[PDB]
Amino acid sequence: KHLKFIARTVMVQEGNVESAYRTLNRILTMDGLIEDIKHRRYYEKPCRRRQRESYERCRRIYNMEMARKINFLMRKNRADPWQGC
Amino acid sequence: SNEDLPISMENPYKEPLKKCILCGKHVDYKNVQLLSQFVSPFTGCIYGRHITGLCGKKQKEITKAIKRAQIMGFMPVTYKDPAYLKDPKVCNIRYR
Amino acid sequence: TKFSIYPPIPGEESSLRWAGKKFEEIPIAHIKASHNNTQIQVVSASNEPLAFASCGTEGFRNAKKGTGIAAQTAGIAAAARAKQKGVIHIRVVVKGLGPGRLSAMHGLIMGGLEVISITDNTPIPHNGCRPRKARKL
Amino acid sequence: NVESFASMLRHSPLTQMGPAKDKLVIGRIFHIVENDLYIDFGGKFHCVCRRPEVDGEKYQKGTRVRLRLLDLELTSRFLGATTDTTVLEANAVLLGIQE
Amino acid sequence: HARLRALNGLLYKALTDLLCTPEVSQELYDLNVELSKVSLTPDFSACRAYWKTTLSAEQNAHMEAVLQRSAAHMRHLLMSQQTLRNVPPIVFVQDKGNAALAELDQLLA
Amino acid sequence: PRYELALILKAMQRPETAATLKRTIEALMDRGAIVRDLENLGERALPYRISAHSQQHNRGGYFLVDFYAPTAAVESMVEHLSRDIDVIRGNIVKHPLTQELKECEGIVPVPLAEKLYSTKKR
RNA sequence: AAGUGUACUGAGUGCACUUGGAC
RNA sequence: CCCCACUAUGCUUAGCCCUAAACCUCAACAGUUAAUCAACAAAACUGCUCGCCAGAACACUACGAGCCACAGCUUAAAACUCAAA
Ligand code: FES
Ligand SMILES: [Mg+2]
Repeated sequence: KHLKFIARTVMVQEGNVESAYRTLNRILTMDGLIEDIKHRRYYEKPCRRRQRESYERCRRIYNMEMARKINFLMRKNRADPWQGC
Repeated sequence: SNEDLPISMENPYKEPLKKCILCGKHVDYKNVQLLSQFVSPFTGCIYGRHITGLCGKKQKEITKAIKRAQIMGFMPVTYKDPAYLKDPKVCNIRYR
Repeated sequence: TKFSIYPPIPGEESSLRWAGKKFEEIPIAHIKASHNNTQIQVVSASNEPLAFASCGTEGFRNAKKGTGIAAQTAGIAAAARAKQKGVIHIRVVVKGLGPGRLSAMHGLIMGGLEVISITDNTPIPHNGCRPRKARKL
Repeated sequence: NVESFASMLRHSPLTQMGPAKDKLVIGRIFHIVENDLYIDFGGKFHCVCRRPEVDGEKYQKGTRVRLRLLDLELTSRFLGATTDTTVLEANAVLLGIQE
Repeated sequence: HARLRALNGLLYKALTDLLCTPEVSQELYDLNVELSKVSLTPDFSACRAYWKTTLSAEQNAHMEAVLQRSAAHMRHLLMSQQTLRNVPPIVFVQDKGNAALAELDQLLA
Repeated sequence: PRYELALILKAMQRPETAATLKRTIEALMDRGAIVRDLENLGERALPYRISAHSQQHNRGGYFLVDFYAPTAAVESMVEHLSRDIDVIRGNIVKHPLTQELKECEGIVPVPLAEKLYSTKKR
């Protein structure tokens, strides 16, 4: 019931349809529509969905913390300033 | 006794809390021009707080306003209305 | 003027044209890319069926239908039909995630129709029909 | 008439300086490793800056330099850590050589 | 085994669909990896995804590194999609069989 | 209490729209509402096609009838608006100004996630 | 994958639930 | 086990049945961080109250009883056996 071609439409620039399609697919993935489509191909039972969401949140937070720790401690990799000791 | 004894006082160097861009400003379900700022241009998906940079209260207020406008015919559902594309970009997104 | 990737506003004086035709007037090339088929339909702005094509029409059978070459052949055939009908420019709109999703556009271009706007219309249900349970092998 | 420790702390320049965010200080290079300049600035820890691409040769031991302090001590708590891990070095921006 | 063959076919299709999009990662998507085949170990202990290699050695190395880094995420994505209830660890193996044909045709030309 | 009636009316002529608004206010008064104020947001294209009374429309006139009514009158008003044909879509809400703008000092600090992992010696 | 409840069928399946499993 | 179609059933109303890994497997309330503690798990405890357990299996069983309105649930044993579980 909406207007057509306003949603998920990308104008091809100079005919590089490959680039335009890549941009469109990037948009879909960023908004998670591909996630929804491929997850809704089949029915995930509510228990499984809850477990999956909890696992995803835990993994996201763990990865964020690990990356932050790695970035924080990377500075110490500088060559030894007291070599020979 | 001794005048150099450190005193019990609250932190004066403490800075005020970083008010969210909407804090203290009333969100409304008719301000489509505002709500559009917090939805995906290409799909109309509502941006999460990690993208909108809004506290929980105002994020929930924006969500409710968006849903109300969408159901009452004030806002398009599947896309940010083109009339508001030139509005200031208030969402940390990097499509390009 | 610097380029923009949003579609032109319908009912707006947009200087953009193609052979003098306005964007809304340009025919629309629906592309349905399912898991086991790819179908193309170039239809006038009044949705007059101008050209139709599919892997079944091009003769690719069963599994062979889900191939980039089959999609390219379907696109080429649809392009030839539309050209015979008098079509030059086309607004591509696609749904589904079939393998020939891009090869269909490739074949259409190879058949000689200028794609001016790539659009998606995938039927994503907010919440509706409960999908069938998951396979197991 | 001997100043107490409390008085010394009250009148210490380091106490005079408030929070060490963005403050400007005159630090001193005291150890150089290739492109790494270890600058002490009177704080507990030193900052390991890098030789700026301009006037790099002018940066030599004992050189007095300008620093924008970001944190006297670089510390943070990791996932589940019972205490903050510190890298035993401040965080500062080298603004150039003071003259 | 027919079951193993069917599993290989389904996994090949699923992995191709996964790589069709940036779902796993934008970095992986930009590399445009093409999968030659999928083979499951007889005991179901591993799934080898044979991907076609390019001529550029640095590109091959970078693609291999990214694939190794993203294998676990791809496994999780499959198990979440329920394409297979249980998926063994995924191993990406370089494929170079077509080099013989290419260089033959070059010489024969 | 104080309600707001957001009313999308079928786009049409000035005398027609005036008659429809008069009829709506008459219905409200019969239902006992004390109509406070009438606002017009003009005509505009509906965000999405809306069907009503064996018909569909793409342009509509927006209005906001702010009023006070006994709680019971709301169901009757909804029924009346639904039955009316000149109304593309009518909705009734608690008037936003009734809700108090509770003041937030700002964004409170975010500590480490609340006990997302154990504290045992592990 | 395992199991709880429940029902059909003759160990599986259906619905929900738990991780006392993997990612 | 895979594919196709389809039924109970999932839905509304009006009534029934009362069982789940009905789980944060961590009872309510108050309090403490003082000296750590089988092990793992969700750091360890104090006070106070109620409920519950006294090896395993026999046994979510039999008998009786209640609800039923007759094919089931709740309550729940005994004998025999073993030095384990
Ligand atoms: S931060 Fe105060 S209302 Fe959002
Ligand atoms: Mg039925």
